[PDB]
Amino acid sequence: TMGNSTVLSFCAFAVDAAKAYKDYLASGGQPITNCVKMLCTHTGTGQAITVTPEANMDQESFGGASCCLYCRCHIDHPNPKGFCDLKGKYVQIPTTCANDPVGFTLKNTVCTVCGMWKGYGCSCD
Ligand SMILES: [Zn+2]
Ligand SMILES: [Zn+2]
Repeated sequence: TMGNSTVLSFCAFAVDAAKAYKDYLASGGQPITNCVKMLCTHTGTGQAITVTPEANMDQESFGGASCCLYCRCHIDHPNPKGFCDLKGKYVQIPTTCANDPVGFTLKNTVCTVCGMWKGYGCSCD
C-alpha cells in the first residue's frame, strides 16, 4: 500500500496530475484517504455540490476541498481562473464510491440540469 503523501507527491509534480491519479487507480493503487466525512441526516437533496451537506440515503457527504485532487496536491486548478468548484462547499458521493472520493470527483461530472452526478442518480435520460 502507498500512503497519501507518496501518491499526492507523485501526482502533484506530474505534468498532468489528473492523468497520474487515474492511471494509478487503474493499476490497482490504494486511494487517497483522510477525506473529511460529514455527519448528516441523509435526507438531503442528493445534489452533487452544495453549500451545506445534502446527502440522500444512497450518498455520503464530504468537505469539498478534501475530495479535490488539486486542493489535496496544493496545485493550481486546471481552470484558467484557477477557481475551485469544491473548496468550501460539500460534495455528495455515492456510498459505493465513498472509498475514493478524490477519484470520484475527478472522473465525474455534474449534470447542468439535475444538479446531480451524470451517471449516478442523474435521472435525466
Ligand atoms: Zn480544489
Ligand atoms: Zn441531470
